[PDB]
Amino acid sequence: ILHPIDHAFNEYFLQHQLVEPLNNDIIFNYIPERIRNDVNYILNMDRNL
Amino acid sequence: QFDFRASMHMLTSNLTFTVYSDLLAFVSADTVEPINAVAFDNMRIMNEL
Amino acid sequence: NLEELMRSGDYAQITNMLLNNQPVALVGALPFITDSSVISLIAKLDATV
Repeated sequence: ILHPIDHAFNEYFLQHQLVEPLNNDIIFNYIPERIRNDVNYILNMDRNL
Repeated sequence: QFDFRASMHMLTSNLTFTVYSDLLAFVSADTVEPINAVAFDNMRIMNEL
Repeated sequence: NLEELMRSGDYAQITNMLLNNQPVALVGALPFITDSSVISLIAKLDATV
């Protein structure tokens, strides 16, 4: 039960929010490019998301 | 004045989630022995040994 | 080659062949044990290690 002004600020907060899903692919595309393609460094994923 | 039909709404969101900062904690990191380290040309640096 | 595997340490091609149970011949000097009983053979024990 909200005023029409008070609903306008609350529908904007529900529809537009900064939060987006994560997986193992986004973390792998987050480290820089030389370390992605280096032989001196060894990297893998050891946790389910 | 207070109109009930014009001031009641039905709001929609998610049930649960978790937000993770510090994405690089899901990354296991190891390193080759430093005597066996090579540069870009796949040839060993410190050929002095 | 186990020695080249110990040097770099990628463990990507050997995790693939051991999860998808493809036939492999690992090459390198290795210490073993000697087991002399039949019930330890009837129980398929050598595939455990």
